[PDB]
Amino acid sequence: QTLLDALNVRVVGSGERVLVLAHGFGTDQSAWNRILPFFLRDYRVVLYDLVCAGSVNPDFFDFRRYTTLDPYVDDLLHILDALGIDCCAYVGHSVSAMIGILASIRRPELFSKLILIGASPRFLNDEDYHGGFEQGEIEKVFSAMEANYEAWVNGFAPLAVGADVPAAVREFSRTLFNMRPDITLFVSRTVFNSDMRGVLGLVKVPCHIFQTARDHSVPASVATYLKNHLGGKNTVHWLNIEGHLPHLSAPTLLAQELRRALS
Repeated sequence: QTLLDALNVRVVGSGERVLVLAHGFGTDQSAWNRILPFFLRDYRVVLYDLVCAGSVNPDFFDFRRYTTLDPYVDDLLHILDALGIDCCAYVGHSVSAMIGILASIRRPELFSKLILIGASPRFLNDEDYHGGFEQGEIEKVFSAMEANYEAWVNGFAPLAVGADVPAAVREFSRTLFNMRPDITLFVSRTVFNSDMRGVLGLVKVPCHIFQTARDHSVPASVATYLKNHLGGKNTVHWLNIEGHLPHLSAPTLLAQELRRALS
């Protein structure tokens, strides 16, 4: 009820099959705007904002509660329960990929399919796993963020978008500026220090792992790790797209692959 209001839940489209579009770190549901028109005819599309989105009243970000991904999972399932959805396809970018994995383990019949975009179960490297980041690198991100948020956004947004699409950089920057730096840091700590590797095999639904070329936050080999460790039938879709935010930077190609995956 006020949960649906709090997270700006929005349902659009003329179809009966339910498609949930779940945004990732640094954006809000508007990240789906250039993809959305392709799905209005065949689906009932559910969109919402994570509690950390800059579009959500930060009064709702309870730092005592949102200490791991589990309470994000709680929010997602309560939205779906409150809308009366017991079967859907789910698209999750970034952290929302991991949220969907967790939700699927809690509710194995709820999702016919997970489509994961720019997903990683773990960013930090160790002697048998390459995540893409050393602890030192990550500490420099956190300190930069806290020392000068605007300078951090300005240098981070272009690396994330990756491809030379300045208008996407501006769009990603604005959703990063709408977030309170406070929350951005705390959520970045939650995400960087998560480790989903041990639970991947508990997923039984088919997963489509959408992986771009040159994703600053997800090495190629992490998409193969997901393919190899997720418990169900997995397919990696190697996007002919550079960067971490293909729904912003190449929405036509992304919509096309999504359509195929959902088929």
